[PDB]
Amino acid sequence: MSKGPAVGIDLGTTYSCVGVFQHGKVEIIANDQGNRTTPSYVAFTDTERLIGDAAKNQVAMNPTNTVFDAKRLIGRRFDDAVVQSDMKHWPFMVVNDAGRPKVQVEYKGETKSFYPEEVSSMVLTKMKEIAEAYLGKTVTNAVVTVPAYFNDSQRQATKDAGTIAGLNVLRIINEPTAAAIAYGLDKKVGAERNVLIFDLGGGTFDVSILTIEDGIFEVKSTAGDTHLGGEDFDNRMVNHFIAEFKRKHKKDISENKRAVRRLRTACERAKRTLSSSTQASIEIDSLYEGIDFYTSITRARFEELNADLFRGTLDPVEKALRDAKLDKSQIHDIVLVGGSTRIPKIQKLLQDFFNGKELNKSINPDEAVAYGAAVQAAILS
Amino acid sequence: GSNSPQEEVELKKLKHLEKSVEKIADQLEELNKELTGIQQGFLPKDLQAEALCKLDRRVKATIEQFMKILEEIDTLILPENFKDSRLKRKGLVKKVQAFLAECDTVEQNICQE
Ligand SMILES: CN1N=C(N)c2cn([C@@H]3O[C@H](CO)[C@@H](O)[C@H]3O)c3ncnc1c23
Ligand SMILES: [Cl-]
Repeated sequence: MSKGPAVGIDLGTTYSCVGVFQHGKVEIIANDQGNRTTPSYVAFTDTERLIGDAAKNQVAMNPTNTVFDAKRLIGRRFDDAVVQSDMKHWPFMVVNDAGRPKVQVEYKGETKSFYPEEVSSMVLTKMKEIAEAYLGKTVTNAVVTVPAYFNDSQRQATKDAGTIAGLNVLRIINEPTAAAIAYGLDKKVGAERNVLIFDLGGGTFDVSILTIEDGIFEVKSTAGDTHLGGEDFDNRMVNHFIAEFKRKHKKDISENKRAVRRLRTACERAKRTLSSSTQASIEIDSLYEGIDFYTSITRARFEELNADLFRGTLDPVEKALRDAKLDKSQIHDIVLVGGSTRIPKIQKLLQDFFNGKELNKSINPDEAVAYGAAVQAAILS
Repeated sequence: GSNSPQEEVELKKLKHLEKSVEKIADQLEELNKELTGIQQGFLPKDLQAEALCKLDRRVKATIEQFMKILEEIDTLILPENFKDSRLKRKGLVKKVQAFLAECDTVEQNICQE
C-alpha cells in the first residue's frame, strides 16, 4: 500500500466521521457497511474486540461489555461531576484508578480495564482503517476535532488517543472552528465576522459564538444543554403512541420492551420522514397482544409534542449572545451542525430569531465538522 | 382480480424476509438439538451449567436477529388493496413471534438460579 493523504476526523460522542480532501473537494468516507458515520462503540466479547457498527449491532446481547460515550470520560478525573452523573446511566463499569476513571469489562473470559483514551484510540484506529479501505493507501496524518469547552487535560488525552492509534496528529482544532472552515467563513472579504455555531446531536446541544478577524478564530462564548438531542424528540413521539394505543385499545405496551423498541425504531424513522414530508405513516403488525398498530403523524403534531424542547434551543442562544457581549444583529453567519438541525421547525425558530437571516446548511450537518477538519488536514499537508 | 405489478415488488421483499427467518429458525433448531444433547449427555452438573450458559450468547444472538427482522418488516407500508401482501406480512410476523416465544423458553431453561 502506497502512502496516502491527510484526513480530517470528527471524533464524536456516539458517532465519528472521517473525510479527505482530493481533486479540489472533500469526500466523506463511507465505512464497510456503507455508512458515512461510524458508532463510537467498542465491544469486548469472549473471542474478539468489535468496533463501530459491529459493536453497536450486538449491544442488546452484550450490554455490560459494550463501551460508548468514552468522550464524556476523556481527560477527566474520577471525582468529576460529569463522570459521577453519567455513570449512573451506563451499563458498563467505571472504576477509579489513582484518581483517573477506567472502563471495566470482561474480555476473552478475563476482567480487564481501559483508560478512556485507550477506548477512543480503538475508535480512531477504525476511522484510520475506513479511510485506508476507501483510498487503497496507508493513512498516518490526521486533524482531530474536540469541543471548544475542552480543557488542557481533555485536549491532551485526545492527542494521546491519536498517538496510541498510530496517527500523526497534525493539529487538534475546535469543532465550531472546523464547521466555520467547511463554509470558508474565514475567507470572506470584509471586517471581523461573528459566527454562531448551532450544534444539535442525538444526545448533546452545543451553541458556540466565534469571532473571525484576519483569519484568526476566537471563541467568544459557549452555551448549551448537555442532555438534549434527537433522542428526546423520539421519546415524545413514543409517549404519544403509547397514550394513543391506551386510548384505542385500553392496553399498556410500555412494560413490553420489545413492543417499545419496535415502536421507537418506527418513530425515529417517521421523525426523519417529517423533515421532508408533512406526514409519516407507521404499520406494525401484532405490536402488543396480537393488535396491529396502523397510524400516522403529521409534522404539526410532531412539532406540538416537542414545542417546549424546540423553543428551548433559543435560551442557550440568548445565553451565548449575552456572554459574547453581542446583540443578535451582530451575528454575520449561522452554521447548522448535528443530525437534528435538519428539523424544519428548529431551522424556522433559529431563522425567525435572526429576523429572516439565511442559515449555512448545504453541507450535511452530521459531516460538517469532519469536512472542515479534512480542509485543515490538506492545508497542513 | 386487480393484482398489480407494484404488489409483486412488496411480495418479493417479503419472500427475501421469509428466507432470512428460515435461516435464523435453522440456528434455533441447532440450539434446541445442542440443548437436548447437553441435557441427555454425560456432563457433570457443574460442566453442564457452563455448557448451558455457553448457549446463552447464542440464544440472545438468535432473539436479536429475529428482532432485526421485525424492524425490517415494520418499514413496509401496504395499501388496503394489497391483500396478499398484508396476509404474507401478518403470517410472517406471527411466525417470528412464535419462534421468539420458543427462544424465551430456552432463556428460562439456561443460566437459572
Ligand atoms: C432527514 N433526517 N436525516 C438524518 N440523517 C437525521 C438524523 N437525525 C437525528 O440526529 C441524531 C444523530 O445524532 C439522531 O437522533 C437522529 O434521529 C435527524 N432528525 C431529523 N431529520 C433527519 C435526521
Ligand atoms: Cl464515499
